[PDB]
Amino acid sequence: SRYEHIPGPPGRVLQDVFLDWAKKYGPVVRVNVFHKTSVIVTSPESVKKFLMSTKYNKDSKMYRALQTVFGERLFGQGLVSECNYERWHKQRRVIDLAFSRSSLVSLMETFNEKAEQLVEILEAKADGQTPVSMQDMLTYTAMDILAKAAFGMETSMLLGAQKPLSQAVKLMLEGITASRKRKQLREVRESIRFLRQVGRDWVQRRREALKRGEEVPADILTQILKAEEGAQDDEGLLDNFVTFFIAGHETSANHLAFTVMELSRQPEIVARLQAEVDEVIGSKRYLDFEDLGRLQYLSQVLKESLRLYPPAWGTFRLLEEETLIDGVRVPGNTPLLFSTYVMGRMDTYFEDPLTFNPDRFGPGAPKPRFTYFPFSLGHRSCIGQQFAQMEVKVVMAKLLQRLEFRLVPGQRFGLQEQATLKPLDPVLCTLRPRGW
Ligand code: HEM
Ligand SMILES: O=C(c1cccnc1-c1ccncc1)N1CCC(O)(Cc2ccccc2)CC1
Repeated sequence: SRYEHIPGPPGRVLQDVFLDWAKKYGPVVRVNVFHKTSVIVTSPESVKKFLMSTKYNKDSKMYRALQTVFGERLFGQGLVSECNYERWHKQRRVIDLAFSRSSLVSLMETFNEKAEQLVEILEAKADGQTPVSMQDMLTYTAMDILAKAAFGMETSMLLGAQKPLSQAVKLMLEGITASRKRKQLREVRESIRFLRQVGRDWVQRRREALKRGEEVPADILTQILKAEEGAQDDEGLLDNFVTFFIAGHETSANHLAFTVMELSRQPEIVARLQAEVDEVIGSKRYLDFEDLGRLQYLSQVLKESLRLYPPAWGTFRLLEEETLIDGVRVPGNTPLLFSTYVMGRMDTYFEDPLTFNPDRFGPGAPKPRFTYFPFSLGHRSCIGQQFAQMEVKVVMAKLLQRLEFRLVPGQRFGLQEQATLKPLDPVLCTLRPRGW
């Protein structure tokens, strides 16, 4: 009854219900998420106010679902789910060093190598008949890239290795959203314990390598270890291991899958993308850093994919004191939900919101002002945004260079929600090599 005055109700996901409600009830709406009343805020004025300030911090009660799942510590107090500013700021600044310009440029080989491996696997299946799950294939590529890039490990999922790990990740992701029977609880808990134990194993290996005096290239793991340099235990270290292990591939994978799915019904845009890749990189097997900037139309297409299909759909901030938010009195101690998914699909912010038009992001176009934030905004924006943007460009360019994709009829364009948003179907495609 402290929220009853707030406007709201008395392959389709919860985020679409939020969209319906935002359109019907306005820019500040009372909802239910994780059994706590929150308020969904969809004006750009409020996006700017709350996301662009260090006065407003993440709401720990909303992130509890990431911290622990059915009594098993998952993301814990790692970089995403830490809600105390000062503890967050300490780890952010140390881990930042692994995402410097020069750190990222040195990852171009890993990106090219895994992309080339994926494409060679796909080319062998390109008979215009064999159904290929592009969701699965892109997920394996994202994982292999992340494992190598962040941790110096070879998962070899593209070779069919690590099935138990891919199961662990899948069951864990389902559990996050499920917590919003007996056998599900057992499977979820064991999967989370498995992921942390992988963490312990890889950490010990890294420590052993350093002890024996072997070469260890400075990576995300190096800075994560640095962030914990005199902690009383390894729990903080394991929290970040799991956080980056998951966050570092899941959404890149989803983003790739959504893009391939959408592009399957956009032959004109595909022909333009094929033409750009042919002109910028020709037959080069390897994309250089400077080539990435020249794939301008591809950049625009990936931005438009994220407008309609943001895998990371939202973020929460704690409103501490009663505040007037677009003409609505919102009580203190209230979680505010900001959703780039909802805003992206509102005709108030985007003309013909359901039309896929890369020209929205053209060099002369008016830039969206606080209506588009697939990597969020402000101090809690995605640390891996540029890592992600580079990796998906490399993967997309290499697919476009070499293969034609047709979505198998019956495959749907609808969404599912498992912490993140992702294609409902496995994006089954048949493939042909480019050039007949
Ligand atoms: C297209 C791919 C990606 C998308 C769409 C994305 C999106 C986001 C969003 C929306 C947030 C804010 C989360 C929140 O407020 O709760 C975030 C934060 C974060 N992301 Fe990503 N991300 C992507 C890729 C990555 C990658 C590749 C990494 C690591 C290699 C990563 C690691 C993180 C971390 C550690 C945070 C917390 C940052 C902080 O609070 O300081 N993400 N990301
Ligand atoms: O922490 C994650 C995450 C969860 C699972 C896999 N990956 C990532 C992730 C990938 C890339 N960058 C950051 C993080 N996300 C993505 C989910 C939401 O945006 C909202 C959300 C908040 C609370 C509970 C569920 C959902 C939040 C932040």
